[PDB]
Amino acid sequence: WMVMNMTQNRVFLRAINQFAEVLTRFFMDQASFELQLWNNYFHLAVAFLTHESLQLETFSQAKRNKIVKKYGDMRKEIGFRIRDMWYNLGPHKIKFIPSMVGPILEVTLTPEVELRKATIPIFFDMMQCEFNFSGNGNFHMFENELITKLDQEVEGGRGDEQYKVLLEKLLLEHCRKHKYLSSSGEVFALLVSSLLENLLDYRTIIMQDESKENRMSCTVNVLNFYKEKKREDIYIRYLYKLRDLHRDCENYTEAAYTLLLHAELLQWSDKPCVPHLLQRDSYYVYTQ
Amino acid sequence: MPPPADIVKVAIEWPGAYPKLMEIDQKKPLSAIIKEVCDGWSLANHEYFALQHADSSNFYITEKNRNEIKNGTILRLTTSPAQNAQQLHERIQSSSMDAKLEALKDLASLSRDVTFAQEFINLDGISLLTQMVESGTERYQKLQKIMKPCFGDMLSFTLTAFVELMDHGIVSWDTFSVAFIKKIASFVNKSAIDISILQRSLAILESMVLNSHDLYQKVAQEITIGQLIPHLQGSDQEIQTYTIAVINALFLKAPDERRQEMANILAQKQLRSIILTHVIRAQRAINNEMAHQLYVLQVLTFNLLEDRMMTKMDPQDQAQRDIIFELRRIAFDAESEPNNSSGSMEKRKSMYTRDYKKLGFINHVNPAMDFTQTPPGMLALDNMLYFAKHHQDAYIRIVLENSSREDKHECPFGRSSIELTKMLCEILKVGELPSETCNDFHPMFFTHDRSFEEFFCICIQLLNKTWKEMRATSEDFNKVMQVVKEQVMRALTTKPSSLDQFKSKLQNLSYTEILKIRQSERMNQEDFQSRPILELKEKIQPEILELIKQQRLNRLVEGTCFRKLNARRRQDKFWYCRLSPNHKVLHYGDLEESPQGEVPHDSLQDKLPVADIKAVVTGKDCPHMKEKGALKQNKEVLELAFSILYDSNCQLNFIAPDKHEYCIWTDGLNALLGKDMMSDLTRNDLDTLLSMEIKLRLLDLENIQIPDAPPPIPKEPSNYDFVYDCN
Amino acid sequence: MARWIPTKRQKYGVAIYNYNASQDVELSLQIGDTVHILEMYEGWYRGYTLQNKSKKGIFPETYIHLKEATVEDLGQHETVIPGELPLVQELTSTLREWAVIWRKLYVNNKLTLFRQLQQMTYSLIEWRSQILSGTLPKD
Repeated sequence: WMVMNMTQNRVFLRAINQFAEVLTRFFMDQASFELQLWNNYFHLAVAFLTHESLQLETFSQAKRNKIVKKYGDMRKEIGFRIRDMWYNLGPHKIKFIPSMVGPILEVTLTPEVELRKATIPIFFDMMQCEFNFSGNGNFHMFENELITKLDQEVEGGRGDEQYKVLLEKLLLEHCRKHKYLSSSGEVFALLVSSLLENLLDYRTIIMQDESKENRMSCTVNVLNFYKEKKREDIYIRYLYKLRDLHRDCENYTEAAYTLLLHAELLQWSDKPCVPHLLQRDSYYVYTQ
Repeated sequence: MPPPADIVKVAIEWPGAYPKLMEIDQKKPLSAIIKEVCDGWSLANHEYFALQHADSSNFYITEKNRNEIKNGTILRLTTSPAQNAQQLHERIQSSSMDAKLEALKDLASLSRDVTFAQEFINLDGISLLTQMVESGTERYQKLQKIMKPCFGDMLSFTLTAFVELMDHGIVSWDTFSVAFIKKIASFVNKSAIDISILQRSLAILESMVLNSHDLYQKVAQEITIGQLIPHLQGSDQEIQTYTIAVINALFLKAPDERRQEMANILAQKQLRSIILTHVIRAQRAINNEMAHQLYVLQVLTFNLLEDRMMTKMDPQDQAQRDIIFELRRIAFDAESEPNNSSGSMEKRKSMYTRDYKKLGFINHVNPAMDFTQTPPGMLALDNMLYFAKHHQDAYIRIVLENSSREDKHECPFGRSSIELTKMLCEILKVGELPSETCNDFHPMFFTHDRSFEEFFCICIQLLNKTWKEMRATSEDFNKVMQVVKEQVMRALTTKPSSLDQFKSKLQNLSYTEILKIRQSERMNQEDFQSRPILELKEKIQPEILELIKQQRLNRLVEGTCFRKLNARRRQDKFWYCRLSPNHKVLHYGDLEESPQGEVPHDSLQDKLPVADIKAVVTGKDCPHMKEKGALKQNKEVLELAFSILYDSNCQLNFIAPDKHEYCIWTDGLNALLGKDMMSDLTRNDLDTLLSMEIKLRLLDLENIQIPDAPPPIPKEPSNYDFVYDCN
Repeated sequence: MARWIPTKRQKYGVAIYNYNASQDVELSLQIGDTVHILEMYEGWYRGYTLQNKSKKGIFPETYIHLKEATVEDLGQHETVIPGELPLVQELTSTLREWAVIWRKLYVNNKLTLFRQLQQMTYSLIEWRSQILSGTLPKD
């Protein structure tokens, strides 16, 4: 009952729209209390947004024609509502960061272009807000998990290259819209795009015949990016994958090299404060 | 700049002498051409020579038809027409019988020209012929019993000459005498004449009928219905056509009362029955002239109905009141008591209004107002008379049915009958002159002398049944008219044989099954071979074969259990040859017994260069089957032979289970070389794929004829000016 | 190619056979090549072919069967019987889907289901040809 599904989604869109309108009607800056509900609000919005997409209907063009004839695309206005709500919300983006980093990724890597084109400036807005918050130091603590979630998204099978080109064009435009921080923003975004094409090559070659050299170059590039950004979680998991693949190809010298990399990026502190270095396959004491 | 055409080549032949070449210009007058010919050939007496065409026409050169002259055409010189006429006249009274025979034959053969006929008649030829015919009555009697065949042939030629002269109309109408009519009558009276003589006599009779009307009365004075029926007994179709045409001529310019009288004579002799048992049951080459005979006899029946239906039935006729009273008595003896027959007219008016308020009649004071419009007029009255006479059970059922209509959709019988009569008159083209080219014939008109009434009865019964099934309303009059027109056209196109069989076939016909089967047969024939249809499918074959080869490669990728050679002494017989997902290398070798199928792993021989494979030999050319020691293969596996030849010294010979997968494997091997398929399975799939695709694409042309000739290319403006913006 | 006028009485652009390659945009057109034409000319029609709706194709008037019928066949009284030609157009959509159905049914061998699908589609096209013209009672 796909017609039932789409009517249900249409009424869900109506309900979300009226929720947004009542929130704008009585939950402005004066209602600065209990602002945590917006986290679940946007989580629900993104979960609703992440289905019935282009690839769902891509099996036959007739389905796309009929859906745009009777209802039209809904994810577009979903993104429009999300972006206008983010614009009109306020300067309280600091508390959103650790929660908003994940969900915005799915709309970030959308197969379409126009909605992503209109949605891109939210990244510039959040970057400038993050600088305003973190001028008393650095602001890597967004790009770290941004890269983490981008890697997860590409591992889910949603990477693209002309989208990378569009991203680079838009971020160059936004850096030209900005000041000396444009240099740091653009170099970090260049790192992001290089890592994205890295994972694009990884995914487009993991399905083709095995070659075992381009994947190695891509993985060592991700390791370089992670050690450049002072991030080890994705770095340690990817060197684990490297070690597994090298066990598959009985190459002990590179395995020893990667083990030395892990050892040198592992401190002598004996208290497992950060549990990311452990393995989630089993559950025991796991003392370091 | 076209080259000049003033120079032409033409050879003028002679009887017994070879031709001579000269250039002839048709623009100049014939006198100048003759003078130039005489000057060139040094021939005197230019007025004693002429020109003629040596083609099949064998005609002389005429001012109106001289364009038939073409270069490289045989032309022979002949004697001048004046000399030919003079010698024919001299040999008319010659002493040689053979000379007379050949002269008359030549004159009859060469009597197809009008101007030369005028020239011949200018010499009092008609008067001489009339005098020799009048004086020759007793002259040929002595030698009639000796040379009847030749005399009859010459008489037939003379009759043909007279017929063509009459067709040209050169002979005056007043010049005709009663002597010719008497001679024709005497020829008819003879019982020892041939069929050809009879055909010529009947043609003369019909021509004379076409000439005037009093001569038609004179010939009808010697016409009996009992002599033209033996003519039908002859199985020849041409004599039947001639006799029927003369019969129609009897109905052309005769009084309508005499038309009815002779129609009654035909009915009492039951001519249509013997016609059915003679010409209808004949399965010979039916003539288009016979089709014209059928059409004109149909028109004659229509006129014999019209001359009695064209008149208006006076509503003031008390005899008409009594007739309709008896008709409604014998029709409505369920609601009307039998006692009103001897009753008064007040009960008559009460019955009128009570039985016409349920039959869709507005006026109840003057019920005969609807009888002043013809067609049909009184024809519906005769139809209801016949219904009461023969269909009394159905008549009573209809009477009790129409009055019982509780759907408020009672059909007015009079209006429906008038509409159906108008539609029949329109479709049958009543009131128009006979066509000179159309030859449509309906063999159902000869089943009965009243065949039109029977056809109308069948039509109205079918319409009543169809309306009862549909239970139609007042909003589909156009639908009713179109459906009845289409069903009548479909019934007439079937050429029925008998009324009962025709009525049965009316219901037996499916819902346009004939059209669908004809379309399917035409499509199949076009797919087999056609100029404007067959090229369409073979023009576009880039994707079907590519996807077929892709499917074969996928079959190679999935793979199955293969077989080895000479597995007799502790040797495995099941293994796998799996194609790589890159479709470049083959994984194969000696494997174990795996009932499940292929085991995904690296086999013994993991490499098979496909870029160096020469070909795959199929049949008895396999080197492994040519063993002369102990590894000889069975004769029953000859259809399972295929070897991938490579390195010119080693062979990889595989064994197939049966024929279909052997063909699949050879198709895959040939697709690897980018060649055609060699599988019975593929050809089975090849035909249905193209057929299914064409079946899918023919939807747009449904209900539309597809022209065969390429459509023309109308001119287009040179400029690309867009009044309406693109995109 | 001038004097092109917007029109909506040509949504059913009927081809004849493989059109000549005199025009570069034009190829060997198939039988069921409906052109959604948006421009009008006396003897030529250029519009979007169904195979490539983003590519224009100029088709002569003699190559186009005049079809004033639109998608809605009741506004212009095109229906032989009201409320039936929507069925024929949804059946055309169903067959355009059958296209990709058979295009995909060969990648994976579904021989029993494929054969029964063939029989069903054969009956379907038989019934479509039978009801190409509506001349039967409503039942």
